Amino acid sequence: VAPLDLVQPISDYKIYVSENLQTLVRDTREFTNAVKAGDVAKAKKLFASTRMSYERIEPIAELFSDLDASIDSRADDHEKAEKDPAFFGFHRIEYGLFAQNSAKGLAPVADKLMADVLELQKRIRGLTFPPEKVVGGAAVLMEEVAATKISGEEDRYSHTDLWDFQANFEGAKKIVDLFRPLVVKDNRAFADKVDANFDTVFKTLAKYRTADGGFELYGKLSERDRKVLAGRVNTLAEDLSKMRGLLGLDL
Repeated sequence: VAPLDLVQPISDYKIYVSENLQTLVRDTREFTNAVKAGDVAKAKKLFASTRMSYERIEPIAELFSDLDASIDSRADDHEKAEKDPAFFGFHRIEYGLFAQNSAKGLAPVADKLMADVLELQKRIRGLTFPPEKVVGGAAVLMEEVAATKISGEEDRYSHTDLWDFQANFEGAKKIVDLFRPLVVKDNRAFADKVDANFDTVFKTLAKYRTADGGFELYGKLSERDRKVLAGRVNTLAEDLSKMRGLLGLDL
C-alpha cells in the first residue's frame, strides 16, 4: 500500500463527513429552533437523532478540540458542573430539557450551539484529512466508548447513549469499508475478521432495540452487559490500530 492508494478512500471519507455535517446543520437548526420556541417535547424527541451525525464524524471532529469542547462537553468538564456559566452545547441543553423539563434560559445556549456547528462545517470544509488521523482517530474513539463512555457519562440526563454508540460504530465502520479494497488484496482474512468483529458489536446493541425498533435507555444495560460490550468494543479499537499499520501509515 502506497500513499497514492489512500487518496481516493480519504476523498470519499471527506464526502461522508461533509454529508453528515450538512445533516447536522439541518437537524441542529430544527433542534435549536424547538428549544428557542419553548417546545420541550419536540426538542427532547430530536435530541438523540440530531446528535447521530456529530457522533458519526467523531473520529476526526475530536481533532478540532476547540469546537468539540464547546459543542459536546459534559458537566464534569466545568468547575461548577451543571451550574457553570461556561457549560454550553448539547449536554447543557440536555440538562435543561431532560433533568429540569424546561427550556428556560436555553435560547442563548441554542444560539451558540448552532453557531459552533456552522463553524465546524466551515473548518472541516477547508481541512485536508491525514489518513493516519482518520484511521488512528477511529481506533482511539472505539477505546473511548469502551473505557470512558461505558457507564453512560455522555448522556446522564436523557440516557440516550446507545444512539451515540450506534453512530460511533457506524462512523468507524465507514472507515473500515472505505479501506477494504486496499486491505482485501493481501489481507482478505483480516478484512473479514474486522467485519465479523463489527457485526458482533452491532448484534450486541441490537439486543437493546425495543419492540417498535427504537433504543432502550442506557440504564437498561446491566453491569455484565456493559463489561461484555466494552470487551467487544476493545476488539474494534485493536482492529483499527492494526489496520493503520497494514496501510503503511506507521512510517
